[PDB]
Amino acid sequence: APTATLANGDTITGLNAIINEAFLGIPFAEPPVGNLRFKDPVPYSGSLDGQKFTSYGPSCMQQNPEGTYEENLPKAALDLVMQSKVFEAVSPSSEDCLTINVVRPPGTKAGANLPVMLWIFGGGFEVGGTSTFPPAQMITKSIAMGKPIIHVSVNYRVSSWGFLAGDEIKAEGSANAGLKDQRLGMQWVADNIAAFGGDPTKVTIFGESAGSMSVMCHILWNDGDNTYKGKPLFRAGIMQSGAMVPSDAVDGIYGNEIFDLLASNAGCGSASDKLACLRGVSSDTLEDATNNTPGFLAYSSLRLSYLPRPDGVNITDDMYALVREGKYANIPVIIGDQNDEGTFFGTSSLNVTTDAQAREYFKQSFVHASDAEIDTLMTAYPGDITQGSPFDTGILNALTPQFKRISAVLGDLGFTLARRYFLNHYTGGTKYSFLSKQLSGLPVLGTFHSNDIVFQDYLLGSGSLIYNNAFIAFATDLDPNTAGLLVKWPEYTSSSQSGNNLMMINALGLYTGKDNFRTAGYDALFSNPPSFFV
Ligand SMILES: *[C@@H]1O[C@H](CO)[C@@H](O[C@@H]2O[C@H](CO)[C@@H](O)[C@H](O)[C@H]2NC(C)=O)[C@H](O)[C@H]1NC(C)=O
Ligand SMILES: *[C@@H]1O[C@H](CO)[C@@H](O)[C@H](O)[C@H]1NC(C)=O
Ligand SMILES: [Ca+2]
Ligand SMILES: [Ca+2]
Repeated sequence: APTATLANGDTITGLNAIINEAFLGIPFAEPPVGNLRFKDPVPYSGSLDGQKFTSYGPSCMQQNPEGTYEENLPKAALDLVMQSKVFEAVSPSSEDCLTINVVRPPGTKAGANLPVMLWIFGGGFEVGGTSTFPPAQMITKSIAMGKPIIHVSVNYRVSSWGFLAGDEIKAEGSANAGLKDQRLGMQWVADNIAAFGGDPTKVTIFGESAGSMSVMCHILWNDGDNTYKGKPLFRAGIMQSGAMVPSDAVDGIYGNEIFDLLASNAGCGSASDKLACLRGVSSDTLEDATNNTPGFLAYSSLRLSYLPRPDGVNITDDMYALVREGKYANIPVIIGDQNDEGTFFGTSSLNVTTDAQAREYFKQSFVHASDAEIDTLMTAYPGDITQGSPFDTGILNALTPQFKRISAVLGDLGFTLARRYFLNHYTGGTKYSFLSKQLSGLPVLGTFHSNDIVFQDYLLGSGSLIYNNAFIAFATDLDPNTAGLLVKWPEYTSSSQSGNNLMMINALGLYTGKDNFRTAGYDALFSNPPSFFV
């Protein structure tokens, strides 16, 4: 019943879900299989005329979060689950996975010109799919608000399939394939969304964790030039936990190590051209080899095996420098964090129990940091258990004497203080920032990483006022304050500014605060950002 005629003349059919109309699994690129592996996506040439798009397609190949070259129980367990026929059935994945989904309010028609919210999922650049992020909650609230929006989500290649690095990848011009996938989908939106009822000039991009850092990368892409056919691809951005990626160049030390490890695992250790060898192995073999390189939950933790890296061509340099140098798109942005971003990742190093062990874990993780920098970091983030994350929990949550400490560091460097650095240097447009403490009191994890996804797509809570309401108002009017919340959200200018600059959330609701916590950590970390790159 729901119908749309694309830019090339094809007329497709969608599904009518009563509370919304959806067009799921629309292919936007040729399958990145065979020799197309690790390469830039090719725009989809083909006819969709007369086809129905009523279910999400498979996700791209997934990496075992507990993967590693070592052997252990968590690895063995997840693998057991991931290779199970019930899992293969409920959550299918494939290399042919580049599809896009368009969900809109019931009755939307071409020409409606509704603002568009483009969702980029986050799964540590190693797992993820669009099907696990139900848009219904957002769509319904927007209708109730009298501010209807269209929800679009794009699949992108993750892990080795989409973020392989090293000398060979660089020489070929194939760096950051997963990000290029997202870019192509954006171009697809520009060219086709009007047929669905969306306004291509009113696109807001947003994501959480890896999806949020993806949004940052898009603001920095092509030195800030975000146009396609003479027009900007998006007019605003919403970053839920995640800003710049602290990573070395694509042909740096770790990018090359991972490439070589993967090549050995796949049986390409002897190839004169390892890259062509990798395009030749079966997907089973490639999946196998990849699961034998560290996943984000393994001991390596946030020193990721696969993630966006400056290539000198589309991301021209160190991302912190691009932000200092003004090489970004000039757009209004909302960027925020969960109080305790690092607790879930801190669970990966629970065998680290003494200060000497913590120092070695940090040294091993930050190869560019000197001893003095490591010492400064360990002074800024002391052993004192009352000082770590879950923040403000006193002597509680002492899984080990270092857990709270390691959680404070990972959460700050990867997300929370990284955000402050961006905000203190970005002048491209109005800035709004939030900090959630909605789950204060939750044992072990606190207001943990990704809990926002629950209150944005699954359950209603005080946080939904921001994750749905405020975000809908921003995508519609470029000002979250049009949502009619009782607490006015103040513009953020600087972390040293006078007055409250953060929208805050607790179990009861909203209130405002200041972005002046852990200044000692900010300086330990960001005095010379590249000392802590991976
Ligand atoms: C905590 O566990 C990790 C994970 O096994 C240990 O690191 C590994 O140690 C083995 C055995 O020596 C090495 O072959 C691996 O290369 C290490 N893995 C990584 C990812 O580095 C680590 O030594 C343990 N830490 C403590 C403090 O005991
Ligand atoms: C990457 O950069 C090159 C060099 O400017 C440019 O021609 C190319 O169009 C860019 N790719 C994308 C996806 O923007
Ligand atoms: Ca090499
Ligand atoms: Ca500029």
